[PDB]
Amino acid sequence: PGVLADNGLCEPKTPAGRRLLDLLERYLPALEAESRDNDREATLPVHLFDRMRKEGVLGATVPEDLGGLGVHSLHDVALALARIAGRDAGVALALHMQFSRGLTLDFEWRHGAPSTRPLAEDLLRQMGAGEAVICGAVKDVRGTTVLTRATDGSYRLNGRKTLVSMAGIATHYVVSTRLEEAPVRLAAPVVARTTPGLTVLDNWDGMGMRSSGSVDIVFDGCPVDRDRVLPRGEPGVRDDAALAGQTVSSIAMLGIYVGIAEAARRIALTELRRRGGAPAGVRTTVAEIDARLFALHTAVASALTTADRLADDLSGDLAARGRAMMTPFQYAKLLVNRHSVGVVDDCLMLVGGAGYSNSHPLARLYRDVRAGGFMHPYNFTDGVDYLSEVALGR
Amino acid sequence: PGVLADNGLCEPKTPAGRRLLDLLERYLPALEAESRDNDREATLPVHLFDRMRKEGVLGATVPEDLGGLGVHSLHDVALALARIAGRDAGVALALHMQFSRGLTLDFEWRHGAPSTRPLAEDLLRQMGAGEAVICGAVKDVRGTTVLTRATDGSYRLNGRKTLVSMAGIATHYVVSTRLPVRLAAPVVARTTPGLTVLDNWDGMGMRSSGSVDIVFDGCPVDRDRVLPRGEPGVRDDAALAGQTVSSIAMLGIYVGIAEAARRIALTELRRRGGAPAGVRTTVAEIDARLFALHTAVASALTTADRLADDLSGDLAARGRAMMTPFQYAKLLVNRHSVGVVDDCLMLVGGAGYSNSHPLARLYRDVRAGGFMHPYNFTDGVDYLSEVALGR
Amino acid sequence: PGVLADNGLCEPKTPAGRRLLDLLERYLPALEAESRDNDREATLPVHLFDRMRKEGVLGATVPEDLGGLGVHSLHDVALALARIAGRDAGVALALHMQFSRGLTLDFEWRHGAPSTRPLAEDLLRQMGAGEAVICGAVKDVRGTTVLTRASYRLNGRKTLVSMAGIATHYVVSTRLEEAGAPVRLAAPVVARTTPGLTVLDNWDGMGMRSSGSVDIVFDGCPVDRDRVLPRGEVRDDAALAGQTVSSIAMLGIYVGIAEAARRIALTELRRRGGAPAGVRTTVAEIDARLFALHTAVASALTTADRLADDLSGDLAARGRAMMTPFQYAKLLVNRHSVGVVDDCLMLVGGAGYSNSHPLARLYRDVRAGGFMHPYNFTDGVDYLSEVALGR
Amino acid sequence: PGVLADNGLCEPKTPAGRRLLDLLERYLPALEAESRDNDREATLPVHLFDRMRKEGVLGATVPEDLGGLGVHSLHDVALALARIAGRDAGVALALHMQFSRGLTLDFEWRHGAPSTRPLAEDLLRQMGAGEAVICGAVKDVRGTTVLTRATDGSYRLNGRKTLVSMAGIATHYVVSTRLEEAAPVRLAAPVVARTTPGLTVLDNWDGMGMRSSGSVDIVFDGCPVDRDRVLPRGEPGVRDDAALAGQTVSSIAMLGIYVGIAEAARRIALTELRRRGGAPAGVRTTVAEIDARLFALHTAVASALTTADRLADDLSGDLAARGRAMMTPFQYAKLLVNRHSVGVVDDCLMLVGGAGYSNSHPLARLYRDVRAGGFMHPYNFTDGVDYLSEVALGR
Repeated sequence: PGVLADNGLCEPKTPAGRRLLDLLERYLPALEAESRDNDREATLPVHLFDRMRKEGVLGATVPEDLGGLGVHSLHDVALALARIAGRDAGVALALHMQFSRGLTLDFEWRHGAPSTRPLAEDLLRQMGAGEAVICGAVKDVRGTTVLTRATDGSYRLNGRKTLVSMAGIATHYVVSTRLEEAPVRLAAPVVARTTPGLTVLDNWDGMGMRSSGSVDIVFDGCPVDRDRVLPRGEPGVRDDAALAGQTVSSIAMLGIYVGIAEAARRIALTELRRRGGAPAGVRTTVAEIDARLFALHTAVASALTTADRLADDLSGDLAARGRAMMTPFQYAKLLVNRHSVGVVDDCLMLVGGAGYSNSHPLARLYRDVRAGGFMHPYNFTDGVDYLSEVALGR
Repeated sequence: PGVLADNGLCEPKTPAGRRLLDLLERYLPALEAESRDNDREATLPVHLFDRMRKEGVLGATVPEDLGGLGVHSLHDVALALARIAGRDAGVALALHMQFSRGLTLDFEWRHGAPSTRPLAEDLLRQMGAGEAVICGAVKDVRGTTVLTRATDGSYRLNGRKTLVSMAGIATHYVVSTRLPVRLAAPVVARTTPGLTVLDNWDGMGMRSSGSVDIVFDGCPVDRDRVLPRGEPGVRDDAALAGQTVSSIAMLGIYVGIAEAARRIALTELRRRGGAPAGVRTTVAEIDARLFALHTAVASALTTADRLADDLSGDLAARGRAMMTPFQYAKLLVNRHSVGVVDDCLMLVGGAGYSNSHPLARLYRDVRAGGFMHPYNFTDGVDYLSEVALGR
Repeated sequence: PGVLADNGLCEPKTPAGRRLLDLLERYLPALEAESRDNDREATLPVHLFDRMRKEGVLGATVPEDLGGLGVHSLHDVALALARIAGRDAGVALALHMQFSRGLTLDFEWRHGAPSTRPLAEDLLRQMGAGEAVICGAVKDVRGTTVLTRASYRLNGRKTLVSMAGIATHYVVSTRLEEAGAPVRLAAPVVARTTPGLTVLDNWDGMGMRSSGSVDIVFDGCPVDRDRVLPRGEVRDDAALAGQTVSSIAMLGIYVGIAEAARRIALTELRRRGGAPAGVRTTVAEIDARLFALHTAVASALTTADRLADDLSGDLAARGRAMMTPFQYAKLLVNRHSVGVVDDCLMLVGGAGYSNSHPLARLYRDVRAGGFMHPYNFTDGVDYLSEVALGR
Repeated sequence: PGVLADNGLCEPKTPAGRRLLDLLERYLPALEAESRDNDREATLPVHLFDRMRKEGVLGATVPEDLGGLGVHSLHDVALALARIAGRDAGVALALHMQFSRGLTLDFEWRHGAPSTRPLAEDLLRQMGAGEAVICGAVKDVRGTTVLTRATDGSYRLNGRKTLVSMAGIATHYVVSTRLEEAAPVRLAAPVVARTTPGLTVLDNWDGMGMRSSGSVDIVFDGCPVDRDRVLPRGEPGVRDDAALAGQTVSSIAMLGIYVGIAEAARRIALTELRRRGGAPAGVRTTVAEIDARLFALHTAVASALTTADRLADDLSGDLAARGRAMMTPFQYAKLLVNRHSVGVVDDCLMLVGGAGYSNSHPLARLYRDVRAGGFMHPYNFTDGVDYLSEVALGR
């Protein structure tokens, strides 16, 4: 079972969560069997996603009322991602897109602007039904994404977004973009896969996370309904309450890297147990590996707890609610990006040359684990700015 | 308030615990005021202990039935120690001796061999009353401690123990010793003839903790006060549960120290205005490690508190299950608390290097943890690799 | 020019060395142009090796008398490898096979058993002429390589033999059990054209992909009665000198990779303008580590070059005296080059994570070091503690 | 002998250097004997300094022509300091004051403004003779040090300097200060005799380590300074990268001290472990790490010292770039030492165990001594980052 800990991401807190892990169990052997291939080929395992969608799994964070599995716990979500990542991190990183979207919409449905509340409800039932599969398209690429107002009211959308995981089998896209008018207001409109002007580019050549299908999407005069635009604030002038949402949609991903470090450790320990007597060099590494794992497990589970605590709690200063969620998140992230990578490095050096063959799982794991560092929010540079800002007053 | 965290030692879990922190609040300004002197002098602040003993504090881990404050939570104990250590770590290190003893006896009282069960009950009431003050004397010094039978029956005790904190103001001593060679921990009163307390405590930090040597020279021990428990060498993993309970709480201290150092460093930097590119990183790093410490520690304590009473199931495995998290946390703390303090120190600058300055004191204080059994780094590694590799 | 240092691998010490770097200069732009493809394909750049062999480069460590370039300096060899590795580390790792073989034979020619002395001389002229291309085949794979007495027939399988793609000969380290009286070890030279010899194109490394580190299976290969060199069987510390000479230069490669990574990251940051508080630290750390690597490595090379010819004095201690600095430097490199590259990568951001991007290639390439014998970390620890603790 | 390395601070490069180590040899056993006391007392070993001064050692960096020992090599100076620091770091930290001053004045004598050149020559002879003992007073303390012009012309000096090592037994002080007037605001380092009226030496040195070094505060209260002893060099705020060369020469040698401390710590830890017999799986690794880091320190440091020694005299070429070219390797080395010497000591301490933690025990002294370097300008971590990133990023 590996490194165990109380409040350290080992068992699910909620029975929804429990149900979800049980469902995953039947998919894991397949995920694992296919992992090498999907990695070599850089190929999203569409077939397995079909089975999962049909067996209710892509509906996991969809409330029970709307036909989903009603997993509301970021802890449990993270934990589920860790299990999957144990077998294939690419795939987890993709399911995350769905799972988090569930939650982010589920908040909108209960607490968003009265007008958008039913659209949220719509998409949620669609996800529960196995019909809708939603990706966020966030990162612009050398050219900012803009939608403007066409002649008859209706808006036309134009831009290019990069690193959209799971976009392979997407049916919708929530596209964060700025809108052009005096005022410059920003928005995240829902856009169907079948929208004319939309092309999915298969240019995903990542060193790891290859099975995740993090492809680019170009929008070229895409028609967007007058009603599907959700204008929320504006660029530059940022509000700390936005940080709550920002937290909810990324935090769960940390389970992935814990998952990878766990997997690497498992492989390395069995390998060593299979050699007999243990040299003075390895005892130390193992002890260090496990100590770092424990540090990861607990640091992460704590941040998740904080986030789960304020997930619904809306009373109190909103700006402070954001900060209060984001800070533990960013601490844990800083820790994971340092330690998961070290654990994997050390598991690799403990196994030896065989681990360096690209076919070998450790090789895959070493390439996969380095992905976290890059993810916003935040990389190290921003991470420092944010966390020093919070600490020093400004 | 510093670095805060859910399940990270910030607030007490139990109302006993909450009551305890409130009591401590009135002592802290004094503790802090005296810290520099008590440190320079290497002098246990006996006067402040008197007040605490009399205000019920030294009976914190004594059940309510027996007149104590009924703090049963290692989490809350640890947290209390962290607050105190914020102001003076030596003192915490000493109070730990009392607090942990409370718990260890409290277990004996409910679960120990039927014979010793009343002796436990006695001492507990005595501590609750502010009458008894108990220290463990564990580490032998170049010569193992042995009690033999005075050819009648009654036993005479002979040996030397080192680094016994709070021994200064002790009334009793639980003395782990070997007597097949069977091993035991008899209670021994301060007033026992043949007992000398040596004031030879010259540690680089934890100076106020009075970790003095005690020599026993043919000390009379009642036929009834000997508690023979197994034998040295052949170890049982269930012993690890007890071993865990009596040390784990100490980890709060180093968290306490790191927090303190952080507080100092941060206010100092705030007071400088614009913040150079060097410091932003160090601050971010400092806090991240703090967050890691808080949560890693609070987790181990949680595990410990969970199995504290839970006696059903394999006892060997219960020990392991408590000790392992403890050792992981301890490995982390010994690395990171020291780092945090180091970094806080470099952040503040030259001034921090004056012995009088609190950082200096803190930097010397923090290095103490690494040495504590169980376990240091070498044993730590052996244990944790053993658990991991099967053998 | 990157991080510069006196006695830190920045300029060549000998004029042979200087001549060598100048030759390389014309190949670098091509090497760099081809690097992505050669990497994606996992394909040894045979065409560029032909040009280099013909332009005298593969004879760099072949003495002047025998028509080679007479580069005798490990420092300079290392430095050369760093330049090349700057552009493609796979390629460097391949050329190393040639350069080191140059030196190892050149030692044999002057100091080896009188009998083998002309064979050495032969191969050396061959390499200088651009005719011979020599790989060592060292690592057995799940089954030890053995030659027996039929003239001898050779049977086994060797793995990770770089440059074996375009090899003409193979020195094959193996143990011998000539159908008679046991048991001695030897490194016979074996021609590429020998019947029973198959080169397997199964090189699927995560990095060092262009180096062609393929497997060679020998199946009853005929070896002359005269081409067998039986050396010992129980290890001797004087072997460590040879062992050192043939690997130490490789450390240049990782220095090369770290430098490359740094260059890329820095230009990328310079191109962004204002520099956030997080990056100033990382840059300072990156460069400090680089300076550490440069100087630690150049030092070990200096020690190796000092004892390269100096044969007077205790031979066992000569080995130790070369190997120990080597192992320190290797311990440092395998830790720091990887760190510098990790940090350069995180400084550049997402784009660095695209397999096509040079950083991604550099990140996968750099990890290779740690596996290389002698020594990995486990053995590395055993050796360096053994030397330190007496036994 | 410990961790050995070619170009790693093990033997002296020059015969003046060799001569200097030999002299030191007779003082080491005494230094070591007194180290615990001098440390507990926080007391500069004045008596031993007297013997050293009289045996010529305090004029080690004074040229032969002027009756000193003519040690011109930063490598060898650093190495000497490493030997001494092996026995008492406080002391080394004080001698450094003398040795570096020798060099910095030796540069002035040959290459400073034609007017100051004989003053330099004066002080050098004085140091060589065992008569003069010169400390730098650099760090202001909550109030900047200023000298103004007394209506007559002659200047009166006013301020407070901190952490001036060896000031205990000082005869002169070079005092870096700003001179504010009329503005512009020009800066200077005038020589000031110990006996100058208005000068008080405060014995308030309570460091956690380096306790024997006598790093006391000096307050100047309207001290009379000759019209001729003021050396006005540029002005604050607007810095020039050629100043970096001087700045390097006067601090770089100190790095030998921390190497010295780490080596000492290692020696103690290893003998202690050898004395225990069989070696557990935990220690093998730590030893291996300790030694690797020592090798790293040795070589990193000796490299920077070589760079420094190379440009010490070489004045042709871009002066601004000469400074940078010296200071950068120095700062790299410093960043490594402040990290690793502390680690090596930490690890040696954990290897020895509880005994090490007794304040009387040498490790305890060493652990408190080693942490001193991080604080030394130039540069601490914060500035170090700033400088090093500046050089790397263009600006």
